[PDB]
Amino acid sequence: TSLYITAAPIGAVPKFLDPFEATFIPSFLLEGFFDADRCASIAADLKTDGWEVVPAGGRLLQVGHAQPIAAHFPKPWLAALSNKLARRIVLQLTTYGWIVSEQGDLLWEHERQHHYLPPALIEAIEKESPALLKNMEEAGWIACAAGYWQAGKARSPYLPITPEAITEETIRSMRAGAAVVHLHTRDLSDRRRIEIPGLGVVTVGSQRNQIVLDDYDAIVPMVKKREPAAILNLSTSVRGDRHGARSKLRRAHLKFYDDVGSAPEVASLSPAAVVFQGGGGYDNAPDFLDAQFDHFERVGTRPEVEVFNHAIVDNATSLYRDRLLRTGKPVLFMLVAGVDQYRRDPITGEVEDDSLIARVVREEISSLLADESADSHRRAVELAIGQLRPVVERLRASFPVSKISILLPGPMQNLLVDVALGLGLDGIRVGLEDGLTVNDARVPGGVRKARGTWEQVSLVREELLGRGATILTAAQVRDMFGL
Ligand SMILES: CC(C)(COP(=O)(O)OP(=O)(O)OC[C@H]1O[C@@H](n2cnc3c(N)ncnc32)[C@H](O)[C@@H]1OP(=O)(O)O)[C@@H](O)C(=O)NCCC(=O)NCCS[C@](C)(O)CC(=O)O
Ligand SMILES: O=C([O-])C(=O)[O-]
Ligand SMILES: [Co+2]
Repeated sequence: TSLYITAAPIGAVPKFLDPFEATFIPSFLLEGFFDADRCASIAADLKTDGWEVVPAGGRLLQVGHAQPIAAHFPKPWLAALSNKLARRIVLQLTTYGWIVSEQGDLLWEHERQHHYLPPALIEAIEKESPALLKNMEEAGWIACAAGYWQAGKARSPYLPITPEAITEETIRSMRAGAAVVHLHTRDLSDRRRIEIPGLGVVTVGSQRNQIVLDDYDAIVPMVKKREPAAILNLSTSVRGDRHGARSKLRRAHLKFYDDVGSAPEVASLSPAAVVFQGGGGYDNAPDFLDAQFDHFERVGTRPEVEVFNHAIVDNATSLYRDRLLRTGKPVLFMLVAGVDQYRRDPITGEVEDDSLIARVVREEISSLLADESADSHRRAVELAIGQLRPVVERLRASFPVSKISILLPGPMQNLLVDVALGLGLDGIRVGLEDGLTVNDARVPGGVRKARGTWEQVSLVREELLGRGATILTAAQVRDMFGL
């Protein structure tokens, strides 16, 4: 039993959160120091960036954020709470860059901070433990009036979005055990600093998923200089930018890199429209795909078939089969399990479920994971394997020389190892692209923000080794895939 781990550090969806910026803007400073039109302008800019309106009742911990006009949260405090509340608090504070100590306490290890918790969280605390709320207030958590909150929804203070940060995370993820690194770039050109009197500076920006050629011209040679073994897997997705679905840009990063003596080893390829139930998908038309295949074959790049849906299973195993065989064996597949998908009827325009794990069953799996019992967990595993099994069998039957991996969205990654071994898969993918958390038994609630994709790689490797599995390295993977 040999598996290879894929690291996916960036992706399309999550965003970077600067743990040192303000996370609360009181309405009084905003309305107080701007004309109604520029006040409405900033407020609109903040909402776009994910800031949300909150009433009075929040608590703010501010230290050293002086704009004139305890960094501890101990385990016994979290232990006073239900597991759900403790988890909300731990996730919120680790999103803000607090860490879990070896004793299971939360700790902020810097001298300045501006960290806010919403009225709904505080009300929940007041109801479970008035003594805790008093303890927080004694530690310097102060009552707030209405204003604006940066939740950090799908955010992480460890998300790499620049060539330097991405190179570094790629290197750490490889040294932690990953053989393949799947990459995205982000467009950071719309970043503005908004200055608010009494508060300081808040930076806004979309961090939009986008193929950025200059970023790759930097990242690709930078990675290969330090870790020439790296098997780079470049995203060709235009999620977010659905107008670019036919564009040459979706293969322009897949070139021979002079500094490196090679084209990227791997690139994603989805042989059908990808229509997220959550919204924001992108087309992959037959004429576009023909051009992608011609190009991969020319520059020596192996497609990774992204199995988002049944349309793709069907297309890959019939029409595109010979093209996939031509681009090199083994043929590579990634099961995008747990992400709900539509298929659209082109004649009527109606959509129907086309997910690998049927939405109803995925919904059932998600509720089982929230019972958080071993019994429920077994059930969840059963259900996932049951949905995915025929897909895996179909792929195996059509491509006897193939490697299949699996990913799962954050709150489902507890299933990864069991499902992958249960299905006989060849590899597992983890990373901030898919999930932002790790389990940590030391802390109440047992869940916190991952310190990076490297950490998730390290945990999955560890769990795999204790199942007796063997982990392949990048050199082994490269040799055994002929890439
Ligand atoms: C967006 C992202 C990556 C966020 O991940 P996250 O870990 O935050 O999970 P999420 O479900 O969004 O969390 C929502 C709320 O639940 C809480 N929470 C998270 N984990 C929890 C846990 N273990 N226990 C209890 N609670 C947990 C969070 O705190 C959060 O709280 P709120 O409800 O108050 O906000 C994730 O959501 C996502 O979208 N994953 C899917 C990624 C994906 O689509 N990957 C496919 C890529 S395909 C490919 C290969 O890249 C193709 C190509 O590139 O061309
Ligand atoms: O990576 C993804 O989920 C995408 O952009 O298709
Ligand atoms: Co991706």
